[PDB]
Amino acid sequence: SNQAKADAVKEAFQHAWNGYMKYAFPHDELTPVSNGHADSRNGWGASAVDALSTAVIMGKADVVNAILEHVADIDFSKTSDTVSLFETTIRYLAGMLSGYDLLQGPAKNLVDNQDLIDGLLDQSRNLADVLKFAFDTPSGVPYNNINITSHGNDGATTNGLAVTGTLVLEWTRLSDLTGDEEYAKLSQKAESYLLKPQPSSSEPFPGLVGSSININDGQFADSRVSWNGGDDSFYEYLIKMYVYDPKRFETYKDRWVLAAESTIKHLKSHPKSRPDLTFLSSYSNRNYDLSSQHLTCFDGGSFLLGGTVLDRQDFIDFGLELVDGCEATYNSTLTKIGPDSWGWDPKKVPSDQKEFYEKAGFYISSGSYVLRPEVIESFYYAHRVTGKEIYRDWVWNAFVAINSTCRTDSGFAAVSDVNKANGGSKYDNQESFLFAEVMKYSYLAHSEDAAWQVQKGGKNTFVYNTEAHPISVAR
Ligand SMILES: *[C@@H]1O[C@H](CO)[C@@H](O[C@H]2O[C@H](CO)[C@@H](O[C@@H]3O[C@H](CO[C@H]4O[C@H](CO)[C@@H](O)[C@H](O)[C@@H]4O)[C@@H](O)[C@H](O[C@H]4O[C@H](CO)[C@@H](O)[C@H](O)[C@@H]4O)[C@@H]3O)[C@H](O)[C@H]2NC(C)=O)[C@H](O)[C@H]1NC(C)=O
Ligand SMILES: *[C@@H]1O[C@H](CO)[C@@H](O[C@H]2O[C@H](CO)[C@@H](O)[C@H](O)[C@H]2NC(C)=O)[C@H](O)[C@H]1NC(C)=O
Ligand SMILES: *[C@@H]1O[C@H](CO)[C@@H](O[C@H]2O[C@H](CO)[C@@H](O)[C@H](O)[C@H]2NC(C)=O)[C@H](O)[C@H]1NC(C)=O
Ligand SMILES: O=C1N[C@@H]2[C@@H](O)[C@@H](O)[C@H](O)[C@@H](CO)N2C1=O
Ligand SMILES: [Ca+2]
Repeated sequence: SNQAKADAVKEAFQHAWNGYMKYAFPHDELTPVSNGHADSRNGWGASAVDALSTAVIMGKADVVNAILEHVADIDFSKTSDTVSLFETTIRYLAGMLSGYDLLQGPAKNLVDNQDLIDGLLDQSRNLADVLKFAFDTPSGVPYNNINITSHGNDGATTNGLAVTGTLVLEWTRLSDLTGDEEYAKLSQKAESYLLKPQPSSSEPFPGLVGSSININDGQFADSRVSWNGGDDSFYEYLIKMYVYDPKRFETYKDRWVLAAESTIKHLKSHPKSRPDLTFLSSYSNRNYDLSSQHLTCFDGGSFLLGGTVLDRQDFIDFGLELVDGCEATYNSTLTKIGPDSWGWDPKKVPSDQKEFYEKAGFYISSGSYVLRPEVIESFYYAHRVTGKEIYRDWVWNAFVAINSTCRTDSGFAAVSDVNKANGGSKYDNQESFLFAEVMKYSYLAHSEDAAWQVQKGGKNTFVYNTEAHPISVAR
């Protein structure tokens, strides 16, 4: 049953890994339609590193060894492109760190070469060392777009909320494993400005803050509140840091609880045509933006995690409502895959979507699907927290729809219109998170229990970074 399904996901992973190895390895990614390669992540082999934690969990030794051997020859000091501190941190840094915690722990019997495993930590350190100058600013808020050779930057005056608040988990984990406090100090200092917002007008409601921060003084530059892309990950890490080490980050939890409560009270929103559906809106100076993104669907999972860890049934209940809403965007389309963005503002319903809106509860703003995992991610937590089978089926239904409409001879491709036969047209693009997240959460939902699985209450020994890379908790 679930075993057969678990094997089905491993086949889909193997399928993409074979196509990647066949036409793109060691480049960052496979272009799934032309069977070529691309390097959108500085050329260190993003898809190989992002696939590591998933391969280890799936018990694929051959894949794990091939990746470890490539990690050994990476020179993180050379790249012809500018580097994103955020992208590099959540994929490469967390990816190697995850592999290390996994192979050194619950998966210790999977690989023989202990040198390739220790190399993961060494390379993680080398990577942080080449990037840390990004934090050398007046406030400590880093420049996200840097040139690692000249030490130059974007010239940017502000740094985004998510790009600033989604670094602490992996940089602190690096300090905890190396004994060198420098990494934790830098990221935590940048995070400090987000925990104590100034001006006070940048925090419209308790716990909800603006979307950008001034690099010079660390003050917020706007009061736009949102859980959408650009903001998302900041709130996610608030509660996750608490799970990582409740003794050191109790303060992060308090801030998350404030954010969670204000979100329920002010951002909660129901479509006119479907009062039974719940989505999150955006807020700016008293005005509400009645639209959301596939990216935002990570929210249900956040509420569920904090809910079970804090034993707050109200967060769990709200999280389930967010999960239902996102599930609604998936099962209402022709392909059974949800759109990249949608809206429910009665005054802006497109004429050609009027009837869709009346029955579904929303209209599609962008119908593309770029292999994102947020909806499956939240379905995964819903199942782990409630133990209900329905959420596991929703993961399966989504996986089959992706495998059926996105699959190509070499891998999986992004699609242009989830509300058209076969997804409209295929994009020649396969992001590394296909390996890291879509395949992992889909597999975990049907695989056996293990330390790396999300747990209820205070039993978690691993916490997932925003790219689905399991990191071992502190102590
Ligand atoms: C396509 O997407 C649809 C939208 O997500 C999805 O619809 C359903 O999805 C959920 C299916 O389980 C369903 O949620 C459940 O709703 C139960 C009934 O709700 C009604 O009664 C309650 C009274 O308490 C009212 O408050 C509601 O407004 C509504 O009138 C509810 O009993 C149930 O709660 C139990 O289970 C949860 C955990 O699963 C516990 O936490 C809880 O304590 C209860 O034990 C749960 O909330 C949801 O209502 C429904 N959505 C809508 C709007 O229709 C479709 O299933 C999906 N289609 C396919 C084919 O996949
Ligand atoms: C990062 O900064 C370095 C500076 O060392 C840039 O190096 C290039 O600078 C010029 C750009 O055309 C040319 O002189 C060479 O291409 C090269 N020379 C140096 C100084 O090494 C590099 O282009 C920057 N990275 C990018 C592409 O943004
Ligand atoms: C995902 O898609 C693949 C390919 O369409 C399915 O595997 C197929 O493998 C062969 C063709 O590629 C054939 O044997 C079948 O078309 C099919 N496999 C079976 C079941 O016979 C794969 O089953 C799909 N995954 C799921 C679980 O639906
Ligand atoms: O804006 C984004 N945030 C998410 C990330 O948190 C991660 O899930 C993937 O990089 C990818 C997944 O949808 N990310 C984005 O594009
Ligand atoms: Ca994420």
